[PDB]
Amino acid sequence: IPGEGHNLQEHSVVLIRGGRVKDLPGVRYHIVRGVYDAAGVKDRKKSRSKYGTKKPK
Amino acid sequence: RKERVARLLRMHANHREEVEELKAGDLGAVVGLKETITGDTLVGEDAPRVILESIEVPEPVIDVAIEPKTKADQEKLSQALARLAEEDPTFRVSTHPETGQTIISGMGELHLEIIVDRLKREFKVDANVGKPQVAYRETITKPVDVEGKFIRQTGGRGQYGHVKIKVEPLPRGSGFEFVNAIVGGVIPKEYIPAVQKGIEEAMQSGPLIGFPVVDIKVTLYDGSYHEVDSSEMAFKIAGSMAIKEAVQKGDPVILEPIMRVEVTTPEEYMGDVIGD
Amino acid sequence: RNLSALKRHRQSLKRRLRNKAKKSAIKTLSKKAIQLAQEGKAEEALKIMRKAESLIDKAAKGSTLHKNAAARRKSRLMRKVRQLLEAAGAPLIGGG
Amino acid sequence: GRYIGPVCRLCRREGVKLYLKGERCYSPKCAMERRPYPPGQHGQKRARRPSDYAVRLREKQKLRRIYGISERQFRNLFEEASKKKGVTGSVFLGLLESRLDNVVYRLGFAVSRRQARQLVRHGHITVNGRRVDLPSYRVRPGDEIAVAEKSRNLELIRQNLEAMKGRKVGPWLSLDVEGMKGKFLRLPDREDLALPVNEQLVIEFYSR
Amino acid sequence: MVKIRLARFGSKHNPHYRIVVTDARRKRDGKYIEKIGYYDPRKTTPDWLKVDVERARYWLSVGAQPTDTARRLLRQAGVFRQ
RNA sequence: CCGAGGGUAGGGCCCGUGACUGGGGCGGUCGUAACAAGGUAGCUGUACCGGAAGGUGCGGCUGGA
RNA sequence: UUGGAGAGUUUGAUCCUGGCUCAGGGUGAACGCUGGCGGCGUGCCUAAGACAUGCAAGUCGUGCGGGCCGCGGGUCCGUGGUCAGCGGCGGACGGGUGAGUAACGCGUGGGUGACCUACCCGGAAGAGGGGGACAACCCGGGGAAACUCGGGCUAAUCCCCCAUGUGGACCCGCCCCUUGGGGUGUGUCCAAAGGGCUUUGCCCGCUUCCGGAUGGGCCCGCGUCCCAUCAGCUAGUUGGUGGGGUAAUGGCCCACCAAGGCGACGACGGGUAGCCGGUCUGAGAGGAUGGCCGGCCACAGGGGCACUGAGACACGGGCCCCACUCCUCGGGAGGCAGCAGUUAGGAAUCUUCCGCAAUGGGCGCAAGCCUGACGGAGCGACGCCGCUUGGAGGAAGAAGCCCUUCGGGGUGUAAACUCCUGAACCCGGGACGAAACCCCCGACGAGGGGACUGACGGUACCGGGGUAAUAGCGCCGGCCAACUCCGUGCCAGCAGCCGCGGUAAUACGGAGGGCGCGAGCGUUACCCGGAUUCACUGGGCGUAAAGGGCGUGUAGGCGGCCUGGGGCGUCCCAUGUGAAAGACCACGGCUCAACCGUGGGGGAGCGUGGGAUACGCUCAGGCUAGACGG
Ligand code: SF4
Ligand SMILES: [Mg+2]
Ligand SMILES: [Mg+2]
Ligand SMILES: [Mg+2]
Ligand SMILES: [Mg+2]
Ligand SMILES: [Mg+2]
Ligand SMILES: [Mg+2]
Ligand SMILES: [Mg+2]
Ligand SMILES: [Mg+2]
Ligand SMILES: [Mg+2]
Ligand SMILES: [Mg+2]
Ligand SMILES: [Mg+2]
Ligand SMILES: [Mg+2]
Ligand SMILES: [Mg+2]
Ligand SMILES: [Mg+2]
Ligand SMILES: [Mg+2]
Ligand SMILES: [Mg+2]
Ligand SMILES: [Mg+2]
Ligand SMILES: [Mg+2]
Ligand SMILES: [Mg+2]
Ligand SMILES: [Mg+2]
Ligand SMILES: [Mg+2]
Ligand SMILES: [Mg+2]
Ligand SMILES: [Mg+2]
Ligand SMILES: [Mg+2]
Ligand SMILES: [Mg+2]
Ligand SMILES: [Mg+2]
Ligand SMILES: [Mg+2]
Ligand SMILES: [Mg+2]
Ligand SMILES: [Mg+2]
Ligand SMILES: [Mg+2]
Ligand SMILES: [Mg+2]
Ligand SMILES: [Mg+2]
Ligand SMILES: [Mg+2]
Ligand SMILES: [Mg+2]
Ligand SMILES: [Mg+2]
Ligand SMILES: [Mg+2]
Ligand SMILES: [Mg+2]
Ligand SMILES: [Mg+2]
Ligand SMILES: [Mg+2]
Ligand SMILES: [Mg+2]
Ligand SMILES: [Mg+2]
Ligand SMILES: [Mg+2]
Ligand SMILES: [Mg+2]
Ligand SMILES: [Mg+2]
Ligand SMILES: [Mg+2]
Ligand SMILES: [Mg+2]
Ligand SMILES: [Mg+2]
Ligand SMILES: [Mg+2]
Ligand SMILES: [Mg+2]
Ligand SMILES: [Mg+2]
Ligand SMILES: [Mg+2]
Ligand SMILES: [Mg+2]
Ligand SMILES: [Mg+2]
Ligand SMILES: [Mg+2]
Ligand SMILES: [Mg+2]
Ligand SMILES: [Mg+2]
Ligand SMILES: [Mg+2]
Ligand SMILES: [Mg+2]
Ligand SMILES: [Mg+2]
Ligand SMILES: [Mg+2]
Ligand SMILES: [Mg+2]
Ligand SMILES: [Mg+2]
Ligand SMILES: [Mg+2]
Ligand SMILES: [Mg+2]
Ligand SMILES: [Mg+2]
Ligand SMILES: [Mg+2]
Ligand SMILES: [Mg+2]
Ligand SMILES: [Mg+2]
Ligand SMILES: [Mg+2]
Ligand SMILES: [Mg+2]
Ligand SMILES: [Mg+2]
Ligand SMILES: [Mg+2]
Ligand SMILES: [Mg+2]
Ligand SMILES: [Mg+2]
Ligand SMILES: [Mg+2]
Ligand SMILES: [Mg+2]
Ligand SMILES: [Mg+2]
Ligand SMILES: [Mg+2]
Ligand SMILES: [Mg+2]
Ligand SMILES: [Mg+2]
Ligand SMILES: [Mg+2]
Ligand SMILES: [Mg+2]
Ligand SMILES: [Mg+2]
Ligand SMILES: [Mg+2]
Ligand SMILES: [Mg+2]
Ligand SMILES: [Mg+2]
Ligand SMILES: [Mg+2]
Ligand SMILES: [Mg+2]
Ligand SMILES: [Mg+2]
Ligand SMILES: [Mg+2]
Ligand SMILES: [Mg+2]
Ligand SMILES: [Mg+2]
Ligand SMILES: [Mg+2]
Ligand SMILES: [Mg+2]
Ligand SMILES: [Mg+2]
Ligand SMILES: [Mg+2]
Ligand SMILES: [Mg+2]
Ligand SMILES: [Mg+2]
Ligand SMILES: [Mg+2]
Ligand SMILES: [Mg+2]
Ligand SMILES: [Mg+2]
Repeated sequence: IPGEGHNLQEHSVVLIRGGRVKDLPGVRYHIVRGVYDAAGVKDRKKSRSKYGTKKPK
Repeated sequence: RKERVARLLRMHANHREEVEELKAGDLGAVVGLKETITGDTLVGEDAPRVILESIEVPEPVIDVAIEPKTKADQEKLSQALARLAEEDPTFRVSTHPETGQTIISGMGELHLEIIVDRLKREFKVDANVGKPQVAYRETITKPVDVEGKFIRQTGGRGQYGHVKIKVEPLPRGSGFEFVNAIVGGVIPKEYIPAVQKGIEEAMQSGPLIGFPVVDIKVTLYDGSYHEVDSSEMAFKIAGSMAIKEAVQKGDPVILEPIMRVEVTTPEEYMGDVIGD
Repeated sequence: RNLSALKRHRQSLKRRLRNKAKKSAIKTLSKKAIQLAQEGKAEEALKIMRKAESLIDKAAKGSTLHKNAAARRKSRLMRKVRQLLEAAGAPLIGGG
Repeated sequence: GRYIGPVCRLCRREGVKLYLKGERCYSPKCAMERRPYPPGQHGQKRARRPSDYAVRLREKQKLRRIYGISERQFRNLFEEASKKKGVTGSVFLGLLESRLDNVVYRLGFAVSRRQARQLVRHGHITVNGRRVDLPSYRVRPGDEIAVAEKSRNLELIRQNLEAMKGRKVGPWLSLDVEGMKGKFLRLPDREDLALPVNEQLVIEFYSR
Repeated sequence: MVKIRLARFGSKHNPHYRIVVTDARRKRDGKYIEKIGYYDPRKTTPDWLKVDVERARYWLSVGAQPTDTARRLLRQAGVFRQ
């Protein structure tokens, strides 16, 4: 689960793309933010795409 | 997401009825919708993407006044609650206007003992809490009628608002109501979005214990002005003097929070429980 | 719940009926001829296979036999009646 | 579509004057004449030695920027030159010179190629009589780049014509002034122009 | 039977048929026997009809049949004018 | 006569799973086998032995003296 | 001779080996943030799971007899509507899908003396007589339905018998021919149908034959994925003689007899897949792939069967079994892998739209009728191509924000302002796509003449009028283009690989600035690329991974010098085939382009014919330098 803070928990419906984390062995997939019960990240301005965050005003 | 309303249906006591349309104010069943769950806002393709107020009321009832203590290690507690307020949407980290400080709202004595347990022992933060949790509201029992003047035709630099509203008790649990029946134009078109804000901040501090006032109706029906000395921040201070005063008028009542409670106990202590 | 497809079907019951019928007599008669050549019985055999020959092409007139089939049907009927008669000749009347 | 936005900054990034603006270009109010150094917080900073990559990068950028064209059409053109018979570096330059919004420029009907586009697009220009409003038209030799005669009555076209009485156009062009029309006689030769583009480099770049 | 027909090619809003000989029962733009002319019925060019009249006479002689609006074009550039 | 398939009985291959058990990979306790003649040169096939590395026998190799 | 870039990472350092990782192109995509216009394509990749409703094959009153409504009136008769019925042609095409299939299924080239082909085009011959059945309709039972049943009446282009025999079909013989090919002879066998108009005649039908044309069946060489930790397989098995079956060959089927047939050149078995034209990648060789369009196969809920027929073992025909689900207690109905559409499953895939104007198909003399083929419209940045968010001018240079040595430096001509154009909208007009079928003169032919018909669509486009009119996403340690402050302090986090973070972080978060792309930008998944890292082009084995412990020899591979024959390999020329689309090059069409038309150029590879003879092959003769022997 990528980024700072997350809203995920037991029974969260979730979407996953592949791609592993080097240091976290066994972990071979990534949770895609802003989809299903995965939140995007609040207060994220740069790279919003990679973090499922909508644009500010 | 776009969606394609195929057929449109009505339901009778014995048969289904296809209809070619559903006019506003009415209702019926629409075939064809795919990813549209209940409690959603369907607009037309070329229409204001507004979202109707479906699925509502949060809503917290216990406030513990956490002071950031000392003093420049402040903004790290504000970076703790922030991630917290994304991990848990219920609670509000509201700020008090007069006293200026931050306030952790919640859903029970316990909701703050699991947060401000982790808030100290799962970050760090030099900060501390009292506190009670006094979370009452205020409302009115009878309707009354005052004036919202701001007669400062001086300085030449702004300062004039005059306001007249009928404030009546609403059904409890209902919250706010604002009907805008200005007639003639005796208050200009650009003094409405800031006489409403002139009211909506006046209810923020109450007349007995000083707590948010809900369950009211504010009918704006009259008021004068001075085109030269009338400022937008003169009807915004006008409606604060009428609302914080008309609520003092017609019987202001502390409403108070109440919990439905499911207590599980062995059959032996029942009476010991109940009678307590 | 439709069609004059069924009209095509009723039309096939009568059609198969006449073919079956025709095709039956053919076999019956042909076998009968060949049976008579197996004893011979010179005159009788041909007499039959003559009537048999007839029923063969006549069936092939309609949608019952191919001409080649009627051709085979005729071929062997003759080859068998004849070869059979080679045991005791007297091949009168006519089909040789 | 086409870039839009701050364009002094292009040239001063490019270390070289391009004629992207119009009148100001020749004036000493050009920012390049004043700040011949890369835009942004690190402009006057003792630059670090380019990489062969940087080198071929920048050469490509300037060459496209010069014509104010999409990275995709530029590349599109370039691959076609490579397919086409004979020298690729030249045929490229030739092919992107044959583009209607640019022809209108050499012929001086307008100041910048930027300004030019808008003319062609609005219908103010034509080719061989019939009106043509696409900045991409392959101007094929033998052609009549007239003004839309029904939009000759205008303050800007005359004006740029006013300023084009006797400058010698391209060796491949025949600006009959007054009559508001030129002719694309033959597609340019290599030496037939000297912009600051080392064309051999744009080639080596796209061959990575 | 075998036929002389208009196989459509070209784009949408660009009819460019191919007057062609095929078996009655192919898909219209399906595999024919022989091509014997074109026909841009929109006439966006000089030669919008081209019938190899030599071949158009052969197929007719062996037995081919033609679309009623194929002779419209076979006749127009005359195949029958003795 | 054959015949969809049903039934009966016996086999072959595959998959998943199983109390329990064997090692295998990744992140304190005992010794110190290897790396310098590594403090008994090292390795080796095999054999027997030993908490563990390992030791010992027989023969081999030098990538050792 | 239009064609070929590499980098980071093992060490203290080096060289080599070697794996990993990355920049590229591509997609029936999909996910994030963002999203204005148009063109052309294109869109259930998963459950060939289940499907409500509407539609998707019908047509001929110029084949025939009938039942109501009418219409000129003398319950009569003629007509034309109309529902069926009998009869004919179609329904085997067209559309869908890739489950099954490693196969003569497909590709490519051939064989058929082993055969078929409705309608369409030639050529030859004919239509003489006679009889007969069934529906329809009238009548008589059951069902809460499908509907059926017994009796009688009856028309025909329905049915059958006699006849004529151009001709054809079979047996035996004979001549030619050589797998059952053509001709002849004697015996036997077999044709048929009428309707219509303007009526000594034209027209649309039928009949037997031969030929064509087109579409097929069957057969053969050669090519087609993985596992040998699948090594042996086979009893209709392999051949035979006879017969049955077919349009036809054949163990295709049956009886008998013979003991075969296949297999390391991979049988048998297991996995997996519809094949090709092509498509994507690549310097090529090669690798990967088969969506859409075209070509062939295969399947129509799962199965089996045959009827009818030119043709099917028949998607929207029939029968039987099964599974599921529907209509009331006997019995019934269903089959979207047609067009839409529902549902389920899924990361994901559309309108229950318009039209038969065009093109094509079926029937019909025609008028015409049916056509979810098709022609178009709708939705989706799915993809490609076209465009827009403005253009010239404007300060040694506002404000705000960022940095700073506190002088400044930057955003930045950028903006505000100055004029100029003028996407959207507003008014007007407004299409080609459609000349044939049909009527007339000629002759129902040639040719001439005229009329009706447009869904898209009052849309494109043209004319006038006319508003400054969306910008977003990725990245800025190195590969790799783009650098500073602040916050944080091995936390929080980044991450493709090296790795960054433990208080001064160009690597984490934000800001400014920069780089890069722009109605898109990133990400995931997969293919080829880089990978000369399966090496034919184009690698290797002393010590890096890698010489079998060592012999003997089977198959296989390879093999000296000279001369003759052959011409199999090899080389050359001619010729056929190598469909269309694509690719390529030129020219053109839609304002360009995408897209789209016409033209050109062909290869490989196979068939046929000719030639060459060096090398390889093969046969014959010779040698002695290899080898063996005394
Ligand atoms: S040259 Fe002068 S005007 Fe032309 S772009 Fe560079 S700075 Fe702007
Ligand atoms: Mg939850
Ligand atoms: Mg949920
Ligand atoms: Mg019998
Ligand atoms: Mg027949
Ligand atoms: Mg039959
Ligand atoms: Mg036979
Ligand atoms: Mg104008
Ligand atoms: Mg390249
Ligand atoms: Mg059985
Ligand atoms: Mg069984
Ligand atoms: Mg059973
Ligand atoms: Mg087991
Ligand atoms: Mg030791
Ligand atoms: Mg030791
Ligand atoms: Mg030792
Ligand atoms: Mg040692
Ligand atoms: Mg030992
Ligand atoms: Mg022990
Ligand atoms: Mg011991
Ligand atoms: Mg020893
Ligand atoms: Mg070693
Ligand atoms: Mg490279
Ligand atoms: Mg390293
Ligand atoms: Mg090492
Ligand atoms: Mg190191
Ligand atoms: Mg390497
Ligand atoms: Mg890059
Ligand atoms: Mg490359
Ligand atoms: Mg499918
Ligand atoms: Mg696929
Ligand atoms: Mg249905
Ligand atoms: Mg009828
Ligand atoms: Mg399949
Ligand atoms: Mg297999
Ligand atoms: Mg084969
Ligand atoms: Mg073959
Ligand atoms: Mg038929
Ligand atoms: Mg007779
Ligand atoms: Mg046999
Ligand atoms: Mg036989
Ligand atoms: Mg068999
Ligand atoms: Mg047998
Ligand atoms: Mg035997
Ligand atoms: Mg399988
Ligand atoms: Mg399959
Ligand atoms: Mg290569
Ligand atoms: Mg296909
Ligand atoms: Mg099946
Ligand atoms: Mg199904
Ligand atoms: Mg079936
Ligand atoms: Mg079935
Ligand atoms: Mg039929
Ligand atoms: Mg079939
Ligand atoms: Mg069937
Ligand atoms: Mg169906
Ligand atoms: Mg059918
Ligand atoms: Mg469907
Ligand atoms: Mg659907
Ligand atoms: Mg779902
Ligand atoms: Mg569609
Ligand atoms: Mg039509
Ligand atoms: Mg038609
Ligand atoms: Mg339709
Ligand atoms: Mg688009
Ligand atoms: Mg999208
Ligand atoms: Mg200055
Ligand atoms: Mg400044
Ligand atoms: Mg300053
Ligand atoms: Mg400007
Ligand atoms: Mg028209
Ligand atoms: Mg006449
Ligand atoms: Mg109009
Ligand atoms: Mg259109
Ligand atoms: Mg205009
Ligand atoms: Mg502006
Ligand atoms: Mg980038
Ligand atoms: Mg760099
Ligand atoms: Mg922290
Ligand atoms: Mg980042
Ligand atoms: Mg440090
Ligand atoms: Mg720092
Ligand atoms: Mg980075
Ligand atoms: Mg940073
Ligand atoms: Mg574009
Ligand atoms: Mg790869
Ligand atoms: Mg390779
Ligand atoms: Mg390797
Ligand atoms: Mg590898
Ligand atoms: Mg090699
Ligand atoms: Mg190697
Ligand atoms: Mg090994
Ligand atoms: Mg080794
Ligand atoms: Mg050895
Ligand atoms: Mg040998
Ligand atoms: Mg040899
Ligand atoms: Mg030799
Ligand atoms: Mg040869
Ligand atoms: Mg071709
Ligand atoms: Mg052109
Ligand atoms: Mg061509
Ligand atoms: Mg010899």
